[PDB]
Amino acid sequence: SGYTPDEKLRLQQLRELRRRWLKDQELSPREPVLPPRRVTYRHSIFAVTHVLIPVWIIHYYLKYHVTAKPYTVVERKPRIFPGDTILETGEVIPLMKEFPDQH
Amino acid sequence: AFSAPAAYLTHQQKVLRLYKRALRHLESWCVHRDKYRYFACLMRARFDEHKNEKDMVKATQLLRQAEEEFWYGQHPQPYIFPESPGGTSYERYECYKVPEWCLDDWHPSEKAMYPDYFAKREQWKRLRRESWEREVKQLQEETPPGGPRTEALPPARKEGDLPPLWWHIVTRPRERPM
Amino acid sequence: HTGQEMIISNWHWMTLQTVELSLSFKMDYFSVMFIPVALFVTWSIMEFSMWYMHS
Amino acid sequence: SFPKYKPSRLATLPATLDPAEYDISPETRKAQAERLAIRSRLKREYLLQYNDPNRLGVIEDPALIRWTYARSANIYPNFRPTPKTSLLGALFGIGPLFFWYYVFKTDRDKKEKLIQEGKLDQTFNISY
Amino acid sequence: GAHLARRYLGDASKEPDPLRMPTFPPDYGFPERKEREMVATQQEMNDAQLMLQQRDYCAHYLIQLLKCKRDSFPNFLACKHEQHDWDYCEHLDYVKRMKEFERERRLLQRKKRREQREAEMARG
Amino acid sequence: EHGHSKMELPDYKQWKIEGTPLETVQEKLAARGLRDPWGRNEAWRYSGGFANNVSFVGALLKGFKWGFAAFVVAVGAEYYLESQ
Amino acid sequence: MLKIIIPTTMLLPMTWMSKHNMIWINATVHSLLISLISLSLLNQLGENSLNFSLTFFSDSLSAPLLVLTTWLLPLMLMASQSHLSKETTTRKKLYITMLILLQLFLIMTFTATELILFYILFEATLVPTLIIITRWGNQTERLNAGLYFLFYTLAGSLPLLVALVYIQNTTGSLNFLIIHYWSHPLSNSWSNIFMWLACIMAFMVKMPLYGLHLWLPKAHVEAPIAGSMVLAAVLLKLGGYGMMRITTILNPLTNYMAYPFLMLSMWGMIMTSSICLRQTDLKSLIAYSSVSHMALVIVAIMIQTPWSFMGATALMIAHGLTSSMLFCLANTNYERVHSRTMILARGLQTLLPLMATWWLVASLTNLALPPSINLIGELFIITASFSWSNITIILMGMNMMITALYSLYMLITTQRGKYTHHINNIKPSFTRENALMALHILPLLLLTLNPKMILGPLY
Amino acid sequence: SDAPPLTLEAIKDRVLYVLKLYDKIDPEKLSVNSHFMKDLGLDSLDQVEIIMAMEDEFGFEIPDIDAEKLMCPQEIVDYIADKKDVYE
Amino acid sequence: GGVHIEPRYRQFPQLTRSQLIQAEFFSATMWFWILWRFWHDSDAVLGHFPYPDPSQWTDEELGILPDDED
Ligand SMILES: CCCCCCCCCCCCCCCCC[C@@H](O)O[C@H](CO[C@H](O)CCCCCCCCCCCCCCC)COP(=O)(O)OCC[N+](C)(C)C
Ligand SMILES: CCCCCCCC/C=C\CCCCCCCC(=O)O[C@H](COC(=O)CCCCCCC/C=C/CCCCCCCC)COP(=O)(O)OCCN
Ligand SMILES: CCCCCCCCCCCC(=O)SCCNC(=O)CCNC(=O)[C@H](O)C(C)(C)COP(=O)(O)O
Repeated sequence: SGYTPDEKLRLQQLRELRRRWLKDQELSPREPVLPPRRVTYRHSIFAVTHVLIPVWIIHYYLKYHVTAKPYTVVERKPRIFPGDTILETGEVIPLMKEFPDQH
Repeated sequence: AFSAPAAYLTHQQKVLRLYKRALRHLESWCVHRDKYRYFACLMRARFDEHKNEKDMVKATQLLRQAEEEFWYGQHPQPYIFPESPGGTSYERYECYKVPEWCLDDWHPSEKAMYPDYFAKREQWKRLRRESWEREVKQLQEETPPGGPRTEALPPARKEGDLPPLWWHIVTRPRERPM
Repeated sequence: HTGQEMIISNWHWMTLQTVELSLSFKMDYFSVMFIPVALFVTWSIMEFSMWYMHS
Repeated sequence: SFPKYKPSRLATLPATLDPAEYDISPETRKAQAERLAIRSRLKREYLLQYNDPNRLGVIEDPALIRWTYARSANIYPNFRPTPKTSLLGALFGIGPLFFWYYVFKTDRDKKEKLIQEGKLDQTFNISY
Repeated sequence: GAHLARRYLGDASKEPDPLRMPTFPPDYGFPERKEREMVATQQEMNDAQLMLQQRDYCAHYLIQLLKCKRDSFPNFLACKHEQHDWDYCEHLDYVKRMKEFERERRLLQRKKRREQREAEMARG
Repeated sequence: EHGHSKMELPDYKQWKIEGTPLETVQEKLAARGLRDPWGRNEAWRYSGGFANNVSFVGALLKGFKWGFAAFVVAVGAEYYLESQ
Repeated sequence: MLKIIIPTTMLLPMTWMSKHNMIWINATVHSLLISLISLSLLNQLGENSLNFSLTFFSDSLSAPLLVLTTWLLPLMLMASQSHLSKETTTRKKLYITMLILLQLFLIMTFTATELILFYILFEATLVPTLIIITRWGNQTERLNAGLYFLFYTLAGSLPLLVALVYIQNTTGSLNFLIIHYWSHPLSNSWSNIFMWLACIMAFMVKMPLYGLHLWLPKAHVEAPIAGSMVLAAVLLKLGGYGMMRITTILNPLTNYMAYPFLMLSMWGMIMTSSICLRQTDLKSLIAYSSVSHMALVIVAIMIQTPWSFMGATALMIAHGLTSSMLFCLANTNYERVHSRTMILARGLQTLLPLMATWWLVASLTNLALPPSINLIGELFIITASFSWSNITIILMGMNMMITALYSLYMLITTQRGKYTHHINNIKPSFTRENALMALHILPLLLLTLNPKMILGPLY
Repeated sequence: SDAPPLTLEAIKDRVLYVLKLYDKIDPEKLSVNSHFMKDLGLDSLDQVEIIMAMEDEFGFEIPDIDAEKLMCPQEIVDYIADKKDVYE
Repeated sequence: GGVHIEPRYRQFPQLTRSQLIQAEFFSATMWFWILWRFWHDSDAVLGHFPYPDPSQWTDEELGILPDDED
């Protein structure tokens, strides 16, 4: 049981070669030679170039093109409760019939 | 993995493999350390009551019945190491292993970066270039007539020689290349 | 505050005889309620990922 | 006295439960030795063709080409019309066709009858 | 459950099947027969557009709760008395439903007892 | 920036079976005539900060004391502010 | 229509007078210019048609096919630039001449106001394709493949000619306009049954129909890359165009004569989709996928409803583009591996990431991912079949699932996994291949913005 | 992860640490080049138990074909280093 | 983004006071919230309206006649 002498010798040689190769895989301090050439504030600019401009574009598109055609934007009619007043008409909605309130 | 396999497994090897499997599945069953240690010592003792069995026809019947018992209580969800062939991270980084010869296809602009590494790369390539020519002759002279019997390779026997068929073993990419 | 509901049919894709297919979005209770939850969870998961997946 | 494991087609029998990996004979050991010898010969050939620095191509595998040819271009020359082959071909190439034809014909006959008699409620079925 | 056990382990006839309730006329009990009163009309209840399942006898308290929620939005927990009144009215409705269940059960029990007594008398 | 500080392994003689449930395992094994050779290798799991454990209910009631104190002071403040 | 036919004809003298090292540039540039000119035909009108003259006319069924045919040639030239590098100048000019002749025949076939001229050009397309398959084919089986690709087709269409002339002896004309305006029903008779069979079997065989598809895997596997492109993209749609044109006179017989073909197609889609699951060859897998898609188109045409026609047209266009791109990717892999086997080359996303991206996009498009025009045609045909019968969806649904399976299988076996160790001749993808992939894939995603351009005259 | 790049010295130290906690081996007699059944008089079962103890120590498991022939602490260290690609 | 923490090798890992105090504070707020909600809103667990007893109802309100009128 165990390694034969040939196995030991081959393993030792292979691991020495592997360690040499792995050491050769390293990088020199100047190894990545990069060739140079050129041709609140961060959040402030981000909120303008990523939020404000899309809001402007979509508001224009919805207000002046989408709504230019009928039935493109349909709103569920607001809920109506007794005692409310309609802005368009100004008439007051009749209240309830004074149901008997007890507990 | 690194060692070549044999034509068959002896009784000793089968006994050792069964013992290791039983211990692993026992520690899978016995989660806690003290309980596992107690039951592992107990199972080593019950495995040891038949060490000195002499006749082989009776020692093969003991292990044959031990393989019928292990299967019955083998914990259908055993513990597996993460990098083992059944683990959760077995071949996780297998797609990051890029062969070395790919560097031969790099553009000269890319090879302008990292000059020392590439210089060492031609050094290694030349070393392999002479080494392979030596190893063909060495392996042809050392092989027995009719072809090899086991896939175990001989080492280098001279001074400047290198072990035959060494390029693709030492140039493994890495364990975690990226 | 109000119970605002809306559907927006901005872009008309194609008319197949009597069937009109358009890019229509529904902004009912479910949509306007589930957008913030999903966005908050995604923000948390991305901040977690910046540390988990550094390698 | 534990319950016995019954191997199946999709759940085979473990190697450690093989009743043939114990009753070992010298003939079995010789067969294993020959198998290892041929396996080592093939491995040595592949490794010699693999570590050669002068090779800049794909190592052709005769086994792969042989497998592809057997799967693709050898089926017909070894084909012989036999009762098993004839019955299986007739079944798998005719039965589904008539089955689906019968199903669809029955469904469409019922639909057409319901159209003719008139109670189907075809309202809003404009686009067809 | 107790009703489920009694119906599925005893006699099915003595206790009602909730799908077919009621099986007796409303005027069988007493003759004054007071009718239920709704305070929410058609138009205001439709305008509130509560829900079809919410358009029950308890509608006015739900409308008041919606109105107080809309009026005081930022402090959501402002109106809790209205929520309690709506819950109490729902509780009273459920108690009325249970009273209907028990009334039908007792009417059926009395009918069964009367039928048994009549059969016993006719047998002799 | 990495964690390179040349950490040294502790002394191996401090790991003892004493004060651990491995004592019970050793006693039970010796009562039959057996010994556990790997006992000390797992001593570190019962030696340092891992010596003390917490129950399931104790784990659930992790911050019960501070929360109860905060609730008491809050309800007292509410009682003393409403009564005016 | 001559403003497009004449430049295609003039492509031949320009190629034959060009320098030995400048034929490809001239051919590609002028083919792209011709495609740009042919883009004008896409401006169809809801009215009758664009009746240019007595011989040529254009419809919104012919226009997308013409545009696709004109656009295909530059892609075929770029694909064939590689494997014809060591070819003599005369033989390269002959190859380009064959491609130009095939485009001219297809362009004249897609307008074809008269039916006999349509048939003559329909069969004229058979000669350059046969020459390309049998001459510039790598393997030894090509000749046999060519034989198949010939005889099947002719066996289908020789009766048709007789039927055609018979019609002109009774109707008196074969102009499609007069045929459409003077249509009369076919009575239920044996003679009418055989006339229906003669008219239909001609286009069924080239589509192809299940059971008559044996020539197609051979022809696509054995042909060069340009041949595979032209067969999968345009030459398969000739049968569908012919059927949609000729079914105007087969009513109401088709209402009961389409049952065998509907059953054959609805079962052959499943059979070929399952065949794709277990295939040792990429080209055969792509060919069988093409067979499945064409069987679905056959079902759509046999249903004969407006949604069926719209879905059939959209599916033909989308399938042509997708199959062309898939064949190009397979050829790019083959040119490095030189084996044409799925499992020999593995783990290619580690070595060629952009090619892996192209493979992913092509697989997704084949997988019929919304809102691609592939799924537009798929859903149109599916809803039309559901209206035809509520049970068909079952089969259709199965097909869809199986489709995705093999598609991702083709993506997973070739791209994912570990690379083959003993293959060290995988060079980085050229700019030509990437440009070819982009020119294949961008028109699909641009057409999905304006589907009505490929939805046919019944939109 | 933030895992330090373990070195040959660290591997050898951990191997010896695991071996010394095994009370069946004399701590003052064990060496890096000590054999198992010869220098220490162990058994095969003890050898596989040491293999498994190192397996749990280093978080990876050695195949049986390679484990049944690791007989010295030095070659165990070298095997682990080759597996983990340790430079120095 | 944090502080430097060293490996221990069989000792208790380094703990900063910030994480301990933060975890304790969060657990305390959780339990305080639970207690506050139980005190202020206790009917959410026990109920507010008692369950009526069907047997306690008398026949006068249930429209029951003494089995003789009808
Ligand atoms: C192989 C790959 C695919 C290729 C194409 C396959 C599809 C070809 C099938 C062509 C359509 C069906 C053929 C005949 C259709 C006629 C209708 C028939 O099916 O219905 C019955 C007809 O019954 C029998 O079919 C009568 C003919 C029987 C003899 C024909 C041979 C049938 C089997 C031949 C199989 C060979 C296939 C390969 C050919 C090379 C109803 O009888 P009846 O209502 O009273 O008469 C209808 C006709 N009328 C109205 C004009 C009077
Ligand atoms: C890939 C292989 C496909 C091969 C082709 C399959 C289709 C073959 C269909 C028949 C071909 C010829 C049909 C004739 C063309 C139409 C002309 C016509 O309809 O006129 C008929 C003539 O009808 C015929 O003559 C038909 C006879 C058929 C002769 C050829 C037989 C070929 C084999 C027949 C069986 C095949 C059918 C199924 C094929 C399935 C596909 C393989 C009426 O003649 P009249 O005398 O003017 O009117 C009578 C009243 N005065
Ligand atoms: C949870 C799952 C439980 C599974 C339980 C499985 C069954 C466990 C009980 C097993 C029963 C037996 O012992 S089966 C007994 C099998 N027969 C023999 O052991 C006879 C000869 N033994 C050898 O030769 C060995 O190699 C030896 C000398 C021991 C060492 O050798 P080394 O000196 O070279 O290390």
